[PDB]
Amino acid sequence: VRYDNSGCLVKREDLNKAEYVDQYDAERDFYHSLREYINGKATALANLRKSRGMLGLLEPPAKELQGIDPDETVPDNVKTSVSQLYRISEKSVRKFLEIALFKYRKARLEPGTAIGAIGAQSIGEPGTQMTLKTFHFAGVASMNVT
Amino acid sequence: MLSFCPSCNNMLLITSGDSGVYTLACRSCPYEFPIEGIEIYDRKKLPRKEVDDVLGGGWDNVDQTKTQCPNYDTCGGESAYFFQLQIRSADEPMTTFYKCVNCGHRWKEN
Amino acid sequence: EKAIPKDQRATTPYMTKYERARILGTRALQISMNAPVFVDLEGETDPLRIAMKELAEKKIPLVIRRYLPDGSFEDWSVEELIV
Amino acid sequence: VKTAETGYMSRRLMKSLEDLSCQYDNTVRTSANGIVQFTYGGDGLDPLE
Amino acid sequence: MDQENERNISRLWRAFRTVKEMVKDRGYFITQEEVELPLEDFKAKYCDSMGRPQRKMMSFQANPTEESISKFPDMGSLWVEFCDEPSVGVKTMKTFVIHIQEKNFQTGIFVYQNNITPSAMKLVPSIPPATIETFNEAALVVNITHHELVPKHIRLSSDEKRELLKRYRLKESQLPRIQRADPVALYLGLKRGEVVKIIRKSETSGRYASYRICM
Amino acid sequence: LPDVVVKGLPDISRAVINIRDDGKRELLVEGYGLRDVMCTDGVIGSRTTTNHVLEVFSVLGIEAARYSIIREINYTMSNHGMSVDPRHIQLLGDVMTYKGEVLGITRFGLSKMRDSVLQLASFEKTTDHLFDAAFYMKKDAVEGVS
Ligand SMILES: [Mg+2]
Ligand SMILES: [Zn+2]
Ligand SMILES: [Zn+2]
Repeated sequence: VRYDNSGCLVKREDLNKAEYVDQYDAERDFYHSLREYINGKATALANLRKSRGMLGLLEPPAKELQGIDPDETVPDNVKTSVSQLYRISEKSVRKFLEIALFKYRKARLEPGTAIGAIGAQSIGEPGTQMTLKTFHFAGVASMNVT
Repeated sequence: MLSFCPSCNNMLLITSGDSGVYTLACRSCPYEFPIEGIEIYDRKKLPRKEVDDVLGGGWDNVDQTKTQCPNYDTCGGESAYFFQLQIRSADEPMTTFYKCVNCGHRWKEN
Repeated sequence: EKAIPKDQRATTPYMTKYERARILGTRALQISMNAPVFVDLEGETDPLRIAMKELAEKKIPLVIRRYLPDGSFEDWSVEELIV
Repeated sequence: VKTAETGYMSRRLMKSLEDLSCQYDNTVRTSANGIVQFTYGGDGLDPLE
Repeated sequence: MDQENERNISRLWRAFRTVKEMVKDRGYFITQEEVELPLEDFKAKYCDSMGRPQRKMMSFQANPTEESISKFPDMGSLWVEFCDEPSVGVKTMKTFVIHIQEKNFQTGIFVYQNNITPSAMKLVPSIPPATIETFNEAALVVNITHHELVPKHIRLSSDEKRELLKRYRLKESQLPRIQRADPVALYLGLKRGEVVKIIRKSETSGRYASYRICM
Repeated sequence: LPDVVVKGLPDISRAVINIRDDGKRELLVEGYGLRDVMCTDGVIGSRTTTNHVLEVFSVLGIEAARYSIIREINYTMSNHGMSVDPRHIQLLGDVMTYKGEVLGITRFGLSKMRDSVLQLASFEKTTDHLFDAAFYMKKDAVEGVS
């Protein structure tokens, strides 16, 4: 919902005003990136379809004949060609969204995790493999920063 | 200054006498070189300390090799600067450190 | 010192790895203390494996008391904690 | 020289982060219940996952 | 020489712009017509004939704005005053406090040139109704708020502080702290117990908010 | 006499003009003064960082201090190929700066707020810490893992 700093609703003009940034913002960016990826796939299909002459339906149609399928005038040739190159079924989209949401949920840090200890070892274990003497590529002749 | 008496060869100094005379008396020996409109000057040269040009980079002089970096999808780098060190016990082999020429990403392949 | 009512709960509905490990340990200790088991053993004698079988069947009669840092706690049964 | 020199570094880092654990309200807190991070990494996401 | 004077006018102009921004974002009636002051225009307005900067006719009145007064009911006017003498003496801050108390100023900004007397700290905190903030002309040449390494610190009212302490079910001792005399706390005029919202940005986790409490 | 400073800040051992593989000639100085370099004419103070965390802390703030800590640590292990997730470094910076000042992992730093005389004595300086605790009549609870 993105409540205000005092607990009120934002006015839809101050949604991204940067003083109302809170938690759930990472989740919102994840959802927006999912939508951007699906939009990229859909736009690729639309660009293919409009490169075949037929209508590239990136935006939903709105007219009196909106109910009819706009692929009828196509003589059954570039239709099967398009279905040969890109064919995105609804089951595929739902499965991708299911997998992505499941993975995002599973990626959350679990309560009780010894996250401090894990970070300490994750910063310290690579620290035992690097030399205390600074070893440089022979020929750089840059300043000797430790 | 760095001057010495002719009699005892000790180092000469400037002392203020009567009428404030800046005579070059020699301690430990009755020697007195007064100043009668004579200038004692000691000049030593100093370095110019010219400008220094941009540090830049001399990576042209560094041993390269044919290794594709782990970040090959972002940068298609077929070469990587390297240097080998034996940072293990003498029974493990040597360790080779890399640096992609296309992104600068460092990694050690051991 | 105040239990959150069940109708609303802010903690995750999924079981954590630590919750699963501790539930298995507690159930296995109970079984090793001759507690009755609610699963069909099929000739299994190890209390730990019996506890894993009950967890797979979701027949472990323990609840998880998750204390929030503010001192409150919400109770989650092993059954309702989804894996 | 690195062996012992780096050995204490790891132990020292642990001594500082020994009692930092994710809470059930999704906050990282000391053993004194004081907040270090309101959300781990600003994300709440496990690096292992 | 002329170079010293030219550097000095430019430097004090930069300091004045930083002070104006600081009092603007603290919440007060200041706009770009006096913030973005052309150095030449500032020179043609605060530098006189023979060309010496004079630091008595830039002391300006700062008044709370409608949003700021609505959020924070207790906020009076601001006095920003620039010193002239290198070493501040007893008399000058004495008459400065005199001005504050005779004009009923809630807070006062003191921006001296070089140094402050060690006896000033014994005389400055003696003001029940008001507060004194002590700044250097050389220490605010560039405002740290515009630095890329400084996240947007946002000061929260008592209502927002109470709401935050209840949304997370916290005492004040459990919040992360921010020092008094911290460079950003001094810029925003944080007082003890004043929770500030921090809008920090990360490369791998996006934009997110943390909170700190002033000691 | 021929050793005194007439021009420049008497904090910089040397300055050196660098090139970032472009036509931009940035300069990095080998000094201990960041505010002076930031306020120097012709230098952009908005983008001017030093690798000294404590210098960043005293000039820019504790938040900039933790940013400097995270960037310095990450860069340090990025020059040795040490692929550590940045969340570990973020947690290290947060635990180093959440008191409002940059507290180290040195023995003096550990005496930040822990009050755990057992943990402190296990770490280092056992006898002095124990005797100070006994003299002060300290009442430390048992809360840490140590
Ligand atoms: Mg071996
Ligand atoms: Zn002689
Ligand atoms: Zn590369």
